[PDB]
Amino acid sequence: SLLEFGKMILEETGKLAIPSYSSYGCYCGWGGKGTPKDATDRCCFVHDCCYGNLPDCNPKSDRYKYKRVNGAIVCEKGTSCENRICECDKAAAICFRQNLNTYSKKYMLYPDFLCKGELKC
Ligand SMILES: CC(=O)Nc1ccc(O)cc1
Repeated sequence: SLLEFGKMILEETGKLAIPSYSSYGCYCGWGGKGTPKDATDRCCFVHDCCYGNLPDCNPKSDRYKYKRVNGAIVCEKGTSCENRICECDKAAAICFRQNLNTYSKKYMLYPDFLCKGELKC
C-alpha cells in the first residue's frame, strides 16, 4: 500500500515521500508520459511499469508486510499480489537510495507540458 511505500522510502533515503517524490519529474507522483528527466525519475518510471505488470492487483491500497534484516528489505509472505507489489516497492526504494546523489530540486513540481516523449515499459 501507498502508506508503507512512503515509510519504506523515508527509511531508505531520509526524505518524506510527500513532497520529495510525489511531484518529481514526469513519473514520480502522478505520471503518465514523456521521457524520464533523470535517474530518480527513471526509478519512478520503472516503478510504474512494475505495477503495470499487475493489472488485477491494487498497489495503492493492498497492504503487505516486510522486515529489515540489517538494512536489507525482506518481503514477507502474503497473497500473490502483496508479494509482487512489495517487490516493486522495494526495488523503487533501492533505486531511490542509489540515485540520491543526483536528486535535483529543479525537478520538483515539474510542469506537465515539459513531459514530452514516448517510452515503452
Ligand atoms: C509517495 C509515494 O508513495 N509515491 C508513489 C507511490 C507509487 C507510485 O507508483 C508512485 C509514487
